[PDB]
Amino acid sequence: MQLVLAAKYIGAGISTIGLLGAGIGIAIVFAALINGVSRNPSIKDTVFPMAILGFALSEATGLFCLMVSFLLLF
Amino acid sequence: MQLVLAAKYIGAGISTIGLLGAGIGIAIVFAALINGVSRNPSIKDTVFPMAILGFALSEATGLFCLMVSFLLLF
Amino acid sequence: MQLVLAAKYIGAGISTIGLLGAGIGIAIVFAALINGVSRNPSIKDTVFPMAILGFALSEATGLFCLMVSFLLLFG
Amino acid sequence: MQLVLAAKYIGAGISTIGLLGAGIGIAIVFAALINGVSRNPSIKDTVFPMAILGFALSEATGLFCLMVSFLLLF
Amino acid sequence: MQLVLAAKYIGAGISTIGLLGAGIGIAIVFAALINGVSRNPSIKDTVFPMAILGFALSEATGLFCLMVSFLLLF
Amino acid sequence: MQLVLAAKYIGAGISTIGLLGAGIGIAIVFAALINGVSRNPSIKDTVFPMAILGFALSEATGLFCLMVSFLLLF
Amino acid sequence: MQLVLAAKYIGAGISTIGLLGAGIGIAIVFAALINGVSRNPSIKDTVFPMAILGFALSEATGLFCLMVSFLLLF
Amino acid sequence: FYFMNQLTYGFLLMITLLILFSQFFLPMILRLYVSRLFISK
Amino acid sequence: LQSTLDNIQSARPFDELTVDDLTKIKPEIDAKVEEMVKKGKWDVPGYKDRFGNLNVM
Amino acid sequence: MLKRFPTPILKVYWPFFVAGAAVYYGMSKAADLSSNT
Amino acid sequence: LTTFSLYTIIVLLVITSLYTLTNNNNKIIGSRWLISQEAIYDTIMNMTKGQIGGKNWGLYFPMIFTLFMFIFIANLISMIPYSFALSAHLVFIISLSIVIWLGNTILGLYKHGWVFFSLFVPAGTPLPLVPLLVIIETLSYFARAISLGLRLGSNILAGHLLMVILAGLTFNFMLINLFTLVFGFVPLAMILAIMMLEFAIGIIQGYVWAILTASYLKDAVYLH
Amino acid sequence: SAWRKAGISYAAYLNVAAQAIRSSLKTELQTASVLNRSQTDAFYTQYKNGTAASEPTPI
Amino acid sequence: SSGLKLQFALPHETLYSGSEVTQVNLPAKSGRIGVLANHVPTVEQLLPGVVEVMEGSNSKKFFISGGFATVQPDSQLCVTAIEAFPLESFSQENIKNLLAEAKKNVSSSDAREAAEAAIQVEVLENLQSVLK
Repeated sequence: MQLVLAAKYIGAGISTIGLLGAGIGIAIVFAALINGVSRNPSIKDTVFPMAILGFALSEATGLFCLMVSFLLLF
Repeated sequence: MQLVLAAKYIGAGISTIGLLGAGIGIAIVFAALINGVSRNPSIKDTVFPMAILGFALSEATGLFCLMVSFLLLF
Repeated sequence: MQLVLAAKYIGAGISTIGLLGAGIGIAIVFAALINGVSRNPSIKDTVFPMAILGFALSEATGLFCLMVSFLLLFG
Repeated sequence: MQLVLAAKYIGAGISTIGLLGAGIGIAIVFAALINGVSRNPSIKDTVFPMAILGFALSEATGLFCLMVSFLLLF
Repeated sequence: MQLVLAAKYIGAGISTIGLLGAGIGIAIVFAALINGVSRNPSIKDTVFPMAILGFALSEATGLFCLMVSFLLLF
Repeated sequence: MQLVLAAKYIGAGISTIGLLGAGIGIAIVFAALINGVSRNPSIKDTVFPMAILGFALSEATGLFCLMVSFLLLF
Repeated sequence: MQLVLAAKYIGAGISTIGLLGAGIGIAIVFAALINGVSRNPSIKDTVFPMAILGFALSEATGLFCLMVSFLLLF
Repeated sequence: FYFMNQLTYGFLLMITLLILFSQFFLPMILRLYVSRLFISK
Repeated sequence: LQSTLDNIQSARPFDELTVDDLTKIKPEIDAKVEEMVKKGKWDVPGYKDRFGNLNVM
Repeated sequence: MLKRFPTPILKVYWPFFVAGAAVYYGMSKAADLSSNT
Repeated sequence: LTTFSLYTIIVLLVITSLYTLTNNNNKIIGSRWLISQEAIYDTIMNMTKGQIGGKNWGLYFPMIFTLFMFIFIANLISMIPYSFALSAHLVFIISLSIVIWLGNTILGLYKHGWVFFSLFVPAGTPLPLVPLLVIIETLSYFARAISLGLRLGSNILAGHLLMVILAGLTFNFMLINLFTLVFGFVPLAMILAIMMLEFAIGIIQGYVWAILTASYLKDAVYLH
Repeated sequence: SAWRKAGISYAAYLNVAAQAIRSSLKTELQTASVLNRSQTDAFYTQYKNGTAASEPTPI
Repeated sequence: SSGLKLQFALPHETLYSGSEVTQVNLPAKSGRIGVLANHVPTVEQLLPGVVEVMEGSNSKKFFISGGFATVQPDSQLCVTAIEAFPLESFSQENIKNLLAEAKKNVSSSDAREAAEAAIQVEVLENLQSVLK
């Protein structure tokens, strides 16, 4: 109950490493959203929904990483 | 046997690193979709379906990573 | 129990990496907002809350990673 | 035998990261696809098959990585 | 407790990878600031404070990892 | 003996991560190809051979990485 | 102090990696500076102090990482 | 395990919820839509 | 038509008309609703022309 | 107030219902097999 | 009746009260809650039109609507301090994803039969690349089979676990410490932030589920 | 430079860019054509029923 | 087609119309494009800069006053310019310098005129650079 718990925590860390991609992903989605509404103010009502869609999908990927970490924590 | 389960957990943790690529991939897909809707709003109806297809492919890569981790665990 | 606490510290230290993504994300949002407001000044009132929300979500992911590190440390 | 299977699991976990770049690759090909299509609707019929082939085998590279991980496991 | 302090130092060493995000963050923030002021000098008076605030938030995200590593040093 | 095989498997795992570059590279090649053929439809016939050659060379680098991983394993 | 000093050396080596992000910060700041000054020579006089401050602030993070590595060595 | 308490029960639940929704609640929205259309036309 | 205007003057439930009352008055709308329900064509042609969507999408 | 309107529940939604029945049958079959208890 | 049974019966009671009990006498005014339900109906119907429309969107709108309301009521009872995430197994979402994928595949094999195998070859990809394409698309569909469950279920469980761990680790918030100033109240600020994040994430991922199942239905009915 | 927001439009930008050379022209190149181009006698006289015809301001 | 044809026109007297020409510099907002021959159709806003036109005779410099660098798949380079720089007879230091320094004081007079005076001084400085 010593090495197994140790590698459990280590693997939890190696799984939480993945939220970087989700963060940069929601970032680039919001970034292109900003650029799109910048080029055309009038397309905001159309580009908002799929942008928050992409944010949700990337956040769900980050929470997949978090779930992989959590089964290695509880 | 304890080291075997420890390395199982370590490999499961490492298997989740590849998911950040899937997240940033779906994100840049939706970012380019935002930019395309900005340039051509009228092409949104034609462009959204294979945008969903690209999201599906990148999330599929992330899910291969997730399933590899899952089978490494159980 | 020495190895358990040792790996707790290691796991927290490597779990702190998520602030890399948090910073890269908040700054990507800020950079896009800067470009948008410079290209057109009028849209600032409608694009500021967007960037604020994006920064909030990115720093929220960073806080999730930090809290994972904290629970690896003290739990 | 413990160490052999343990490092087999570790190598399988490290090997499946290949889906990170497979997803990033299909996403980048798709992003340029969206940009070009929105900038030129008439090029759809002659760009679609090439892009499909491109991201398909780009994901097949990640499939090769998955096969390497599988042979490391089995 | 020898291995405890050893892995504490290891975690402090790896906890500094979060500064990478702060670095590339100030990178992209100032890059976009320079591009924007190159677009038109008028927007400088309104775009500079948010660039400063964004650098402050990025350096705060880096200081989070710095403080955690310091906790793993003292 | 068993440690040699263990490090052999771990080296194969850390060699499989070489394919990420091949994936991202073939992505950028086909991305620029799609953008270019979308710009002017008359250039596709001229640009296809060079694009497929560069793709084949990137896949050759990826195959070199895979062959190193295999000669590690086998 | 065998393991403790060993882990100190490993942690310093791992901490040394913040300089990559610091260099990317300075580099893209100077790249945006070059692009802006080439786009409009007049804006160069205003942007140059901005670039000075930006690269100084970016190098501050690299200096922090260097100090963290240094305290792990002596 | 303790699976024969929420999965099949959950299936019966979403079946009956789908039936109730589609047969009751959507028709009210449809009725108000068509009534507004009729007295507007 | 004087009877019609006299009724419309003080018997016009603009904000308090019962949908059940509307259905009972005219069975034609009921017939249309069941016919289009059993047909499967849930569209009601000409419904976004005058009624907004406030769509967050 | 409340009335029953007969929308198609089986003519069009049969595949989902049959998939649910198959999933339930598979779960029942694997309860004594895929439990390891 | 277990915890899941009482949770589901309470959910059904409240969801039916939100419609049949909101109408005091079912007027034509369409009150604020009535207009909220109307807006939700209109939004789901235009998901259907936009993403599966063209011949038979209306036929498939009702399952989109019902799944949206079920997920909405599930996500609404997620942030209450006692609120248990539907017995906290979340395998129900996986079962929903699997059954929906199976139904979509059955519909494809019914309306297309062997032509469903031609969906793996959209436009080009000649014979030398056909097996690779069909393998890739089959694996993508297999991943889709698990995408929906390991998504909403994962996010709900992760939010609940974050809730529990946060509440556990700040048990000394003003118990015995002397440094319980606003610096020690910052954990309350992050808990509030994750409240807002969980709410927004639940709503936007219900929208994600709706749009994903709409896209899957379109791919099933329409071959491209 | 800023000939759209701070300035007016592309027309005045190009006109003044040409006029910079036109005024800074050598005497040998200074002929009747460039002199005619330099001279500007058009007065902005907006319509009455269209723009109230305030005054004939310079173009 | 063989080579490239350039259509250079000026309001006073048109210069070129369908004449065989090699690489021609076309300073745009970003930079000049040395179109050798054929070339993909393009549309670029020209900025005051040196338009250097090679033929078989010599390399003559033509400081342009603006226009558009528009091309067609039939390889038609119609540069709609206004004023050119015939050889170097147009060069004169003093008038350009005095006009620049005299428009500096009115560089902040009235909104549009203030903004355009800066651009006028910028093109005068470009003239200074072309003066050689």
